[PDB]
Amino acid sequence: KTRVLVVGATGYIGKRIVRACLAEGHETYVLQRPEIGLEIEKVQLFLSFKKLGARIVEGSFSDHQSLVSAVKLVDVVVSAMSGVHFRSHNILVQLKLVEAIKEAGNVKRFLPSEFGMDPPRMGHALPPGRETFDQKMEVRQAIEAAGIPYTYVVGACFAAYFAGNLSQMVTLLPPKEKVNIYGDGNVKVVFADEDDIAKYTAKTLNDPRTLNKTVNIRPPDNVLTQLELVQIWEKLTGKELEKTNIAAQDFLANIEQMEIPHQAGIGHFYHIFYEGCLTDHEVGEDEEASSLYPDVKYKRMDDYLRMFL
Amino acid sequence: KTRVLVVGATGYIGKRIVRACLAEGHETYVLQRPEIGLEIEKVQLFLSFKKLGARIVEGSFSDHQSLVSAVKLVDVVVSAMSGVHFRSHNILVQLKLVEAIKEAGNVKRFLPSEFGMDPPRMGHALPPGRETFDQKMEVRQAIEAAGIPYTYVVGACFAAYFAGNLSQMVTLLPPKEKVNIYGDGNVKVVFADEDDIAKYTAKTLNDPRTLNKTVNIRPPDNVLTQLELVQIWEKLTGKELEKTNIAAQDFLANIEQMEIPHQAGIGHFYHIFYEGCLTDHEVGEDEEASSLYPDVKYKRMDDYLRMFL
Ligand SMILES: NC(=O)C1=CN([C@@H]2O[C@H](COP(=O)(O)OP(=O)(O)OC[C@H]3O[C@@H](n4cnc5c(N)ncnc54)[C@H](OP(=O)(O)O)[C@@H]3O)[C@@H](O)[C@H]2O)C=CC1
Ligand SMILES: NC(=O)C1=CN([C@@H]2O[C@H](COP(=O)(O)OP(=O)(O)OC[C@H]3O[C@@H](n4cnc5c(N)ncnc54)[C@H](OP(=O)(O)O)[C@@H]3O)[C@@H](O)[C@H]2O)C=CC1
Ligand SMILES: COc1cc(C[C@@H](CO)[C@H](CO)Cc2ccc(O)c(OC)c2)ccc1O
Ligand SMILES: COc1cc(C[C@@H](CO)[C@H](CO)Cc2ccc(O)c(OC)c2)ccc1O
Repeated sequence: KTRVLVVGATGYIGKRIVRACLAEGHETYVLQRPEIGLEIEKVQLFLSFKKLGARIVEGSFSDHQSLVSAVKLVDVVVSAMSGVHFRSHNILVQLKLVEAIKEAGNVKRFLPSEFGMDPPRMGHALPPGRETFDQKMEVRQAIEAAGIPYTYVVGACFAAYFAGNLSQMVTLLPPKEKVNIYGDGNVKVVFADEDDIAKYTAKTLNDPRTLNKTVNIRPPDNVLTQLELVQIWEKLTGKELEKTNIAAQDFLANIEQMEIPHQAGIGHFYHIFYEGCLTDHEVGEDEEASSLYPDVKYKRMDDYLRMFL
Repeated sequence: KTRVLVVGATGYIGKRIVRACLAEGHETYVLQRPEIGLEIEKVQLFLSFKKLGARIVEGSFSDHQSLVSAVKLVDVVVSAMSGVHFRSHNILVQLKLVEAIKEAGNVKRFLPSEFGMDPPRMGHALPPGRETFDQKMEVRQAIEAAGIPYTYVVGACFAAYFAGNLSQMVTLLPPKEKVNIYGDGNVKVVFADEDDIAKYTAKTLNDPRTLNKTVNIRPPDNVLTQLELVQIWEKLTGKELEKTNIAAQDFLANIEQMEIPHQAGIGHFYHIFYEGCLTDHEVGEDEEASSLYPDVKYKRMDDYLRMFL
């Protein structure tokens, strides 16, 4: 039975990872930091984790030995550290965790906070959005310099942020009458339900086939253009939306005058929806999660959109 | 089937009330405001309410006619509007809801955001903590000046904020070694698990016995002094905490130099734990929730504190 520590256990994807590790059968440990003692929602999330069988490990990123003590308890460490300018962007805090893992010596595998665009492919990304990928690469460099075995989980847009809203970044809900189509809307994007991402993560973290590999989440039925996604919604509702196409030059106009977190998100969106960075390269079945774990009946985007009806 | 609209449905007590209403069998509507369309945890709470059978109603407090249209759908309105300086004290925003209910004309009963100390009894409370009770009284005055039938739910500390921390304000968890005892710690306080508060609310909102009444949540086994609460924890852990008694004047010293939210919390804590405002008066069985609704097997504080072990 694999012992797993989740760092970032109350995060958006982190809490789903915790639940998936428990459902998968791992002996699941969660890092409870003292710094969140007055955040009721985080405190009660940890209580709900206990009720499911998780074990609470106290530790703080400002207490190096507490980190060393925590990772000594487990076989596998999964980090779900924050990495969005709109929420918080603390990817480099994981360097402290890498050091602790190096000192401890017992960790068979480390999964850093990846779960998105594939950082080594983003060398030409727009600033400031490119900071996300630069920092994740710095964490990759530290892992590999330390000889820590790893799995990098990448490649799919979170469904809540990109599918549930028909990729309109101004809201998280489907639009009522009008929709913006980015470019011709014929660039393929990868969408995945975050619960499937979590389940794939829990299955891969002790899979010999993905040791020291990048694992892509590219479920075939969820590789869709934005227009195909919109058309699903039109069919489910029986109502055509009024579409306005946004050319690339207009999408990026006056970016320098927007707030940093919005510039970052605009830049990421551009790489995904105008440059097709999630589909602009092939990946083999031995490095794709839905082929690797075919017992995961992943949620397709029509069933995902059905929850908004 | 009573039709209920919950306003403040993603709130701390509000989400619990939505679930208690659904479990009770009410036809449960929830106000989804457009202003929270970019708050992922709220959006997904609404998705979770839909899955349980709640009906989504769209409206905004800046759109008076949307409020009128929303309350026209239901028999009963429950408001769980925020009311804590540390988390956004917006009690008076409810006046716009009262005005919409007045215009709509069909609402059989309104429960405003009470759920705490009994505001008419707090006329001598310390500033700025008295603002909570002053603003709730203004809402009561507007309800009654509009002729809207009402039920006011009062009288119990939320267990997460006052029991699970042994009433230490700096945290939401029991202390490891030391505990402050406020005064002699022999002043009776009322504690209630918030799921129970939500269940009593769901049961009372269509109870002819509580039309135009104040309903007290005062479960007899949960009327405890702070020392009794601490002794419950000591019995569960097997170990005694080192106790330091804090005299009233030392608790209040230099209150004027604290940030305003902390000043409010100190003042509220003072009335409860030093003046005994939740237990310094008696209430009848026909106005107390545990007698009115004996089938609610309310959680006692030993069972509550066990989830922290
Ligand atoms: N479309 C996609 O593919 C998406 C990809 N992502 C990526 O997923 C990963 C996780 O992102 P997300 O779920 O939104 O993260 P969150 O913003 O939910 O934060 C995750 C956790 O990071 C911890 N955290 C934040 N700051 C600190 C700090 N200074 N010190 C210690 N811990 C801290 C907290 O852990 P704790 O629980 O202990 O409090 C927090 O819960 C990132 O790499 C992100 O880039 C995210 C959104 C979209
Ligand atoms: N020990 C006790 O007895 C306690 C008593 N209370 C009392 O409980 C009641 C609810 O408190 P609590 O659950 O902490 O509230 P929250 O802080 O969780 O907020 C509740 C809801 O208020 C809505 N809200 C906040 N600001 C606005 C605004 N400008 N306009 C419209 N809606 C707004 C939101 O509704 P939405 O869901 O639509 O976004 C929010 O979810 C209060 O009266 C409080 O005093 C609370 C703490 C302890
Ligand atoms: C696919 O890979 C990634 C994707 C992301 C998405 C981030 C980008 O900043 C944010 C949300 O956190 C998306 C977002 C931005 C603005 C919006 O108005 C918006 O509306 C819902 C959604 C981050 C990291 C990744 O590796
Ligand atoms: C019993 O009646 C009420 C009680 C309350 C509790 C409020 C008071 O501000 C807050 C939480 O929201 C309590 C709190 C304050 C500071 C803290 O450090 C703290 O540690 C957990 C807890 C509000 C309204 C009421 O009518």
